[PDB]
Amino acid sequence: LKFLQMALWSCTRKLKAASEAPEEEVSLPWVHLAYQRFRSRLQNFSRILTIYPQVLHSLMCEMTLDAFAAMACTEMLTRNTLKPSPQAWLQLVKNLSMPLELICSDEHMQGSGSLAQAVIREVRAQWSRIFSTALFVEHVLLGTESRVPELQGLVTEHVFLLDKCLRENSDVKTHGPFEAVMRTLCECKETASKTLSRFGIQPCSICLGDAKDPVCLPCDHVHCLRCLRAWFASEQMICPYCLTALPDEFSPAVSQAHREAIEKHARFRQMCNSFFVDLVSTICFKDNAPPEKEVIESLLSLLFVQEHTKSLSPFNDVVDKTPVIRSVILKLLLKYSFHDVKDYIQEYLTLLKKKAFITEDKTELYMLFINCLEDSILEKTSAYSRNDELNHLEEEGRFLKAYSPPANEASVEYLQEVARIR
Amino acid sequence: VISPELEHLDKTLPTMNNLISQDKRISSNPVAKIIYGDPVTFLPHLPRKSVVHCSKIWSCRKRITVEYLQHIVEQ
Amino acid sequence: CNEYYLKVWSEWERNGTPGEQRNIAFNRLKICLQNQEAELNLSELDLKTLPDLPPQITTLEIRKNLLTHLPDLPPMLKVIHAQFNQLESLPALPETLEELNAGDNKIKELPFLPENLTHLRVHNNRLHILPLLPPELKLLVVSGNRLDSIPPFPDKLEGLALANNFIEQLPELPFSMNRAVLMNNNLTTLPESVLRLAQNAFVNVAGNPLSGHTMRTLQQITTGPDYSGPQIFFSMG
Ligand SMILES: [Zn+2]
Ligand SMILES: [Zn+2]
Repeated sequence: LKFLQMALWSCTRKLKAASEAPEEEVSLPWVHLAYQRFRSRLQNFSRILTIYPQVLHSLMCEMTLDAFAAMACTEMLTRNTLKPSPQAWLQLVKNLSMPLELICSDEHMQGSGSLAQAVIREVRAQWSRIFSTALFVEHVLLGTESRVPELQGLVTEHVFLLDKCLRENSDVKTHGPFEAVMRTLCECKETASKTLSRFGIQPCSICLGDAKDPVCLPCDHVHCLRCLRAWFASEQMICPYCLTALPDEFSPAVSQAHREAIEKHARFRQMCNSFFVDLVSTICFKDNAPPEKEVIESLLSLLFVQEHTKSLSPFNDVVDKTPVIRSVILKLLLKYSFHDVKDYIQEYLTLLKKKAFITEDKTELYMLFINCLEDSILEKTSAYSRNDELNHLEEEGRFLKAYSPPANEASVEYLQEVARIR
Repeated sequence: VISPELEHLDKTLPTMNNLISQDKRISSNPVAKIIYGDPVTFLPHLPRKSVVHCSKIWSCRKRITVEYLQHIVEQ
Repeated sequence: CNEYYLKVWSEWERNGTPGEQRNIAFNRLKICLQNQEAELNLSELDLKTLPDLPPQITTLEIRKNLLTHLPDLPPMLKVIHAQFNQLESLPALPETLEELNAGDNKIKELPFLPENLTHLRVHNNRLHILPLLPPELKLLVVSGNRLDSIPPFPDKLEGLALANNFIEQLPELPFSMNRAVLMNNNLTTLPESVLRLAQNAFVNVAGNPLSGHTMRTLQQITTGPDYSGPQIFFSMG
């Protein structure tokens, strides 16, 4: 109640300071005006104190208690990382996300002073770090507990490594932090592979994927049953990878150990991919501004191996046999204004369309882009009000009036026009 | 009894549409040719140069709603 | 000098970290001293680095350890099986080395090799640069590395394997070659000498982005069984 008094008192003082007149006297009406003007901020501060009452102990003409409460929470979450228990910590982070994300938005805190702005800048870097570590925890750690409990220690260590690498500059929309996260996740997957088997995990030299139907040999390198049958036809007794003379009487079979190990490594890869995808979607592609050129270029590079296509993942260990095309990165880029993303999307199209992944009769490929562009517009329009809808319909009318029309191909501007017309 | 049938709509409907469109009562109608067939065959004014001037890029599409999500989730 | 050997083996024993069964190494190494053994073993001891090795042995097993770099070497260390260590690169190699296996390591490049090194295996390494090969290299194995390059093949390369690298172009296989494996490389084409070989050599070239018309070229050639060249395969399910 003391803190709420201080907050509403500062709001009243500020509002009266802007009264077009001095603060000769501060009457009761101004208090109601303050509540009306700062209702949401005060409710949010109350929500924060309710969720994590401990913040009060840390707290011991401008409204700033909310920003300092947020800073205290980010401190009393970076310090208590994974404590008391991973689930409680993750759940607290989740509960606080909504109020902390509100405080970190320019809309909620319009016009606050410079101390509040600097505090919010730090609270933003802190929240980015906390949220990234929390997503790593939720996807890799919790899953690892149930599926592959043997790795929980390594995942726990890498959590603090991630927190340590993101600390100084946590703007994952820039290049350095993005590469640092990708590098850390790659080291973690590599170490897990070395751990789950002292000879590691390698794909079969025939299929170069995971050794489905795993078959080991006196050389300890792994292959597949079906590939070994196809290889053993005749005159082909020796392994391909090492040229070892197999005993004439040899007969292959499956080792349960390796199939379990492979399944564990696949579950781990799946969790790490989910973490990367969530970090890109939520943290990287968040602002009202696209990430920098280097991040987008790296992401577009990750889709393809040196061509073959794969799902969005920093690991060059899974590949789609046929060149599949998917819409994720396109939807993410289209979250922003087309004017900014045109060159990225046209580079993506020219890259796919470079006989790397498609051959001819591309009418289906263009439809993919058009559909996403259509979705993008619909996504934006659903935010509009009734008068915004009328002004939109008039603008679109004068656009249809202004529209006027190379061959043998299409560009993202032509496809965006086709979508808008549709 | 009903549920077995709905599973096969994606095929059964194009079949019915074909049988209907090719019926004499329809197969000579231009609106039907536009809806079910490719109009380029019978409209010479239609361009045929740019990939954008195909038939499918200018075809309808499913509007996404909450009901359609509900149905997909249940399936 | 035996006392200095005893000192260095017991002191490197003093480096006993977790998992490193260097005590067992001490029984074996002292035994090697006592017999002046021709054969010695240190494999599977999870070791990470080694002290000076006995000089009079002609064989040394160090496989499945965690070694990353090696100490002084015998004069007559003919046969090393160093499969699956963490080696990055190896010291000066001995003269009479007639077989060496360094597969599953992390090596990037090796030095000069003997005249009679009839067998070499570095599968699953990270090699990037290959020096010249001997006249009697009955076997060359480089798969698992990151090579799109290869020096010419020696006169005596009977067995060859090259798969899982990035090879785009291959020198010619001599008449002595009898079993070539070139799977999932980045080869552009397989040259004509590969046909002139005997009618019994297996050549797998599947997984490569080979020239489709070059494929059809081999198609016309293979539909003519009148030639007694080897059997060439380009893909299997
Ligand atoms: Zn296979
Ligand atoms: Zn083998």
